[PDB]
Amino acid sequence: SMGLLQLLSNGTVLRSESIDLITQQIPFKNNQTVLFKDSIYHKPNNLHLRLYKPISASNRTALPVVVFFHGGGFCFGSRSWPHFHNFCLTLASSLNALVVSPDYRLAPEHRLPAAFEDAEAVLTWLWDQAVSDGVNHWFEDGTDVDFDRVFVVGDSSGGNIAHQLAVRFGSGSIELTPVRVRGYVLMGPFFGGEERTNSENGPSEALLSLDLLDKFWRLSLPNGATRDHHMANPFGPTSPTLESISLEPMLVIVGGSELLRDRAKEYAYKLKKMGGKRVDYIEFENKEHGFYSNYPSSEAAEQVLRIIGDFMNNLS
Amino acid sequence: SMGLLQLLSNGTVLRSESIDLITQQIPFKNNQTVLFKDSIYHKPNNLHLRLYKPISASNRTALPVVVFFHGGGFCFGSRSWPHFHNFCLTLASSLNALVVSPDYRLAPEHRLPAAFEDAEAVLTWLWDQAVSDGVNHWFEDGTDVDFDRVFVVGDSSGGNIAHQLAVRFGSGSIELTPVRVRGYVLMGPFFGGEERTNSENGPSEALLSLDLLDKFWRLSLPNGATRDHHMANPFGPTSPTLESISLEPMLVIVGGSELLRDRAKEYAYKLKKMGGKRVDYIEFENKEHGFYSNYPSSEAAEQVLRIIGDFMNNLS
Repeated sequence: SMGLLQLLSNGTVLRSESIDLITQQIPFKNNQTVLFKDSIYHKPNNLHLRLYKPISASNRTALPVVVFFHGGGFCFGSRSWPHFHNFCLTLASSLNALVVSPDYRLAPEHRLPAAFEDAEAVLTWLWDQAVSDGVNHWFEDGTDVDFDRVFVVGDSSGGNIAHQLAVRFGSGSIELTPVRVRGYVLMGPFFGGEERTNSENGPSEALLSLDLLDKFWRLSLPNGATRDHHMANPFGPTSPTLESISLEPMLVIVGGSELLRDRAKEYAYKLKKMGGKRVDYIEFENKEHGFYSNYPSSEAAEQVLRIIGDFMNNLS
Repeated sequence: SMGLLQLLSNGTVLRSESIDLITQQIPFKNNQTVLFKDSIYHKPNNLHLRLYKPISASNRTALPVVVFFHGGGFCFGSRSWPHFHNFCLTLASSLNALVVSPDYRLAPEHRLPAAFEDAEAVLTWLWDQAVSDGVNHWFEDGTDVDFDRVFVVGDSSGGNIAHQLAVRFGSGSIELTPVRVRGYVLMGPFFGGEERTNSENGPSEALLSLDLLDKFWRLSLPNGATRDHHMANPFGPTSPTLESISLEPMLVIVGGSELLRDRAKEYAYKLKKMGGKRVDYIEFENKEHGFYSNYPSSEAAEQVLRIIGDFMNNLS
């Protein structure tokens, strides 16, 4: 267990007998179809995104936009992975949204801030599309999109990416009218720090360990950097004062039993005291990293979707 | 994309707009609990397995045994991964079975036949347990297991492992009374060959590609070997004649659109003509590798479980 995949495949050992609640087969389940297609958003780096459209409400009303940024540790993952693809299927139909699911450059080959610059390129791409009526060539038929209703949803690495975007808009550095991101949703945000928090020193999860988190950062931050680099720690000797930045509504969703929990709560509560910041913090108890997407059938996964939808509906 | 994880994270590009059917939230879903624990089965190699027990029918009747061998390419994966853990949750409750979910040594560090020898060690472990009443210390409470009703379910690599076991029992080389494996279920069996089949030369899947399959074999077979090594190809210049081996009932389940489909059908139909071999072949159309576990909510996943249960019920 020295390489990432090896360490990931090393495995965790339950110290104790454990119980889980499983959902059984329902005979008359309900169906939606969802249309999906891939398009290159950044030709020099040959980066693709996938676009999703619920067929059902594409005839009903204009679709809000959810830019989903996948997880990993800035080191693995793809939109085309069934794990993430399936999550986006669920986002599209559950939220009734056009979903944008970009790939971004991964480390240790393309280290930070590649992902951050790629995430911007996605938004710029969206801007080009908005001001050129390219949504008609998005699919064989015609998509109606509300570019004034864009939301960024990030998992692990994507939650950091989301925060990176939230700062860049709030600082007034980037502006992409007619595109307006009305809200951010950081799910298990991948922040770091030289200092451990308590949760980080607490029990490993099924899959995430403190070793694995440090390995991600070692592979991802630029050479020489520490886990207090602003790109990892949003609040250390890090330039972002953020007390001046006007951030948009934000939702921090984390698992109760997860290593990142504490740093993600600190993040949330610091932003809440910086004022002018609608920042909710939601902790799902007994849940570890990725619960919403690892266990798509569970009460928690279903609840996460409803909360994000309510967050989005409140910003119209 | 030269390393495995990199190539896996490289991604696939839909050549075309595509549609998928998604299942929505049901408000009054049904629940089972399932108890699970980890135990080392092989101390020198510090290999763990996880044991699962549906709490519901542990008071009802003796539980059959399903040994689940996970996928990967003999190169990654763990029982503790939510992907596989969740599948086993589903196996346990859906089949009403004690499930045994072993880790095995992975390549390129421990190359074949490590997995095969580890799989045997799991069975031997089971034998020790059966003849020593260790099932009482399996969990805090008491488990009742039918060791005369053992079944081997393999995914990708585990399907090869399963076939490797099926030969070793059928050849009379290994015998573990009171344990009797009454059936094998190879799901997307990971066989290979220097020659491509048509499906192998056909379109990449979401995740599996022909490059990725060759990479698995390169990392997994012993140094110098070709994809026609018996450990990969069950029918080439490979010693197993198998026309003499008495194999037990077998079920080959594969996806219609998957690269391995053709080699897995050839396997099935060859065994059917070798006589004295109850070998069913089930192809799920429009489905790719791992459909049963990647898309746990789908009509196909649900159907796969029912077929395996019916196969198991027919051998009592």
